[PDB]
Amino acid sequence: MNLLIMGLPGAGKGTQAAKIVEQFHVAHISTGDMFRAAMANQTEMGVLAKSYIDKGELVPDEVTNGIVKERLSQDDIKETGFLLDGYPRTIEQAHALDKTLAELGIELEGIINIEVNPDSLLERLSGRIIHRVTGETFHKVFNPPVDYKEEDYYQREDDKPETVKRRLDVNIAQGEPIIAHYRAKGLVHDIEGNQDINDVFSDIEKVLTNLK
Ligand SMILES: Nc1ncnc2c1ncn2[C@@H]1O[C@H](COP(=O)(O)OP(=O)(O)OP(=O)(O)OP(=O)(O)OP(=O)(O)OC[C@H]2O[C@@H](n3cnc4c(N)ncnc43)[C@H](O)[C@@H]2O)[C@@H](O)[C@H]1O
Ligand SMILES: [Mg+2]
Repeated sequence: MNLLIMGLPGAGKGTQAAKIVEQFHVAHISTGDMFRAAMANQTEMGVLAKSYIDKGELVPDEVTNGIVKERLSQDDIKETGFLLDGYPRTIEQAHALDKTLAELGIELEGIINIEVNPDSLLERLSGRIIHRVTGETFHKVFNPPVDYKEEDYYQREDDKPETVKRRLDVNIAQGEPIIAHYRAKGLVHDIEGNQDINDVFSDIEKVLTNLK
């Protein structure tokens, strides 16, 4: 399956993506994860990305398109399919992506658009805690771990309230035209994101199994 998963910050993309990958073995391509990995290893692009990410701003299109194109061009993608997560994030990236996918013969087959009340997002990101090794995300209220030990968790630097508030403003402005772009193509599946995590997934699982 050639898939995009989309949604505002905190809408549950990563949470759902982890469940999707566990069942379908599509390649999870998360620009967020790619940036944070680079940042942790202090690579050149990581140092660049940090500058934008810590302020809740978009990393420039040029670098972003490049790292996604690089991953999409690998030899596994055509056979296994992929799940693009957090990209495209501007209409410019959408246009760039579409041309690349057509060239590689891996055109999108579906968009999973997770719709969530934006009034819920500040609390979702404020209460987020992340397991170190896996990067599995939890929520101190809505999705807490069974036995919390501090050595296994941390908080994302961009989950500070002021950064979250900036991230929401930036992505609310860019988001609508991208959804419209793919809705026009008949590829969008709107998901009720205002449910329990497992209910959101069961909805997504039904959509994905009904593809092809
Ligand atoms: N293409 C691009 N172009 C330019 N720049 C780019 C870029 N891509 C990335 N960047 C840069 O990198 C930065 C970060 O990108 P990125 O990592 O992609 O941030 P994001 O897009 O905002 O996504 P998030 O990880 O913040 O939210 P999520 O939907 O995955 O939430 P989660 O599932 O963990 O869940 C959130 C929390 O809510 C909880 N939760 C999940 N589901 C539910 C539920 N159903 N009910 C209650 N709580 C829930 C979770 O437990 C968790 O605590 C960007 O700000 C940008 O600077
Ligand atoms: Mg995520």
